[PDB]
Amino acid sequence: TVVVTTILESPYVMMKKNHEMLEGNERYEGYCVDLAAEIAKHCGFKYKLTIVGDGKYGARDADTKIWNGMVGELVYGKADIAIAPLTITLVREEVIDFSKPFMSLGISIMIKKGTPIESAEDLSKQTEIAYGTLDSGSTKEFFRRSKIAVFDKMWTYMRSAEPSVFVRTTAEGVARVRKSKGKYAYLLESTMNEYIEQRKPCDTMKVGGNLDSKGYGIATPKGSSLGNAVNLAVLKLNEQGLLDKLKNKWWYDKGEC
Amino acid sequence: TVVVTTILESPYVMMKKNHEMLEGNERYEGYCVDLAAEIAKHCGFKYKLTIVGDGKYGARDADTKIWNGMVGELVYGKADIAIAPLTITLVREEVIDFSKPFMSLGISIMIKKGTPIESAEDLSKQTEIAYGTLDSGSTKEFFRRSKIAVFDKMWTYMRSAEPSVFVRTTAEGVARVRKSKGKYAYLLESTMNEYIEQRKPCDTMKVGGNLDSKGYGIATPKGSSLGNAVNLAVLKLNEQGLLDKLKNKWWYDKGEC
Ligand SMILES: CC(C)(C)c1onc(OCP(=O)(O)O)c1C[C@H](N)C(=O)O
Ligand SMILES: CC(C)(C)c1onc(OCP(=O)(O)O)c1C[C@H](N)C(=O)O
Repeated sequence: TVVVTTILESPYVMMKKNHEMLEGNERYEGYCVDLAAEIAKHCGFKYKLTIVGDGKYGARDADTKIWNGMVGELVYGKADIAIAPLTITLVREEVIDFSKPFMSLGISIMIKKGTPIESAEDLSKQTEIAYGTLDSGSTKEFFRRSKIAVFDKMWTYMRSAEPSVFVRTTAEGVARVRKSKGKYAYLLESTMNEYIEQRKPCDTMKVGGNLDSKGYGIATPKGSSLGNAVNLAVLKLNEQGLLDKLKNKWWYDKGEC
Repeated sequence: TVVVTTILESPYVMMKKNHEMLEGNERYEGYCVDLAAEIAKHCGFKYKLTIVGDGKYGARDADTKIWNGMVGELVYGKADIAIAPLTITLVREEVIDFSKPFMSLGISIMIKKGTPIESAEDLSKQTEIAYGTLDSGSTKEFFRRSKIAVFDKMWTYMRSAEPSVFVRTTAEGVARVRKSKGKYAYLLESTMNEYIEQRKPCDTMKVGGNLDSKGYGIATPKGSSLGNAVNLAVLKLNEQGLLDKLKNKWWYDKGEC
């Protein structure tokens, strides 16, 4: 039985309302739960869904050099495969293997409905509406390094802004938008932006195109015997239209706005 | 010296106007020419850009089961790496290796400006404005195999439409749009649609969102000692913002509309 590590994140993996009366994999529902089933079916293996211990995605401590989250669970041998909204990055690709992207995304802008902002440019040219990002992560690093006037301009602003425009968690950014009465815009991964826009109280919306492009990939350890098959299954699923069908299902068909 | 196989296609690889006075790699310019330079730099190797003999990207003959194009060059050991707008697909991934995608794309709709069509659904509900695709390839196949009502209806229309709505080449499809006075819409890869839209006579435009999602990747023979390194380089370049810089450079900065 293959040990799958994943993370409780909506709408990827969530516990059913009546989960206490259910067993094993049947306790969970979500985009990645359906995806795992598809992958396992096409690859031909039985599996067990396990929630990542520390509830993290995967980063290496610059001091201890220890990997946390799902990535850590793979390199230290606790799980055989990770099926989650795990962004494919250079540092992670150096210690584990990623299938080709099963979902595309990018940095996007979240505003409280009514806010007079339609793009990253609109934000850069004004200050009445504050805007920020997580105090760490690829989004912050993106602006921090962007040599693009519109983005670097936004960076200088964000850094010299008072009070701080940075938040520690995603939930904090989203709440700051909903409670700032239109005076705060939040930069985050488009997938989450699009998802929140379809959830009550339906008071936020995504605007403008994405600022960059990345993808989520299924991960397996170097040399894994699952690596190749998994990659081919992801491609097959996308080509059969299943990936788009699952996106629509969990984001819109189950939407509330 | 690394032997790179590529193909002359705008704005990826093109012979400079004064190419006869230039030599080797210097004869060419474009997105893939710059990308090739960047990859080689980071990976630290010397290379030679060679143009695929048959002018094909990579398809397996159903009868002989022989691969043509750049895929063929890699599969049969004629080239070390392919740097071009080569779509990552299941059938290709089974015979060669692909780096993570360096560019995203999808099937899109090209219309001559003024055409009263905003989406694929719009096209599917009528026949006044004819629409088609290449007489062969993944776009045609996408429609042939789609389970989506709108797309399946579009397929049935295209297959039975007279005169034939299919074209032999990309240039023919675009030309047909431009000379049909808005009575012909062409379905093609978004990247080409967005490029042409920025080119005189500025009489075409992309409408609606893409119908699917895929990407171009750098390819190497299965088990190539270059594969790993090149893949890591692509991720690094995307993280450094170089891939977007190049896209903006060849599509928009050098724009004419
Ligand atoms: C998956 C979800 C949408 C919840 C997510 O939203 N923001 C994230 O990270 C912050 P940043 O994008 O700044 O690194 C992540 C997690 C990210 N995809 C990862 O793989 O670490
Ligand atoms: C890259 C470019 C935009 C020139 C292109 O436009 N149409 C193409 O194929 C036809 P289809 O998409 O029908 O397979 C390709 C080539 C394609 N990316 C491939 O890898 O074969």
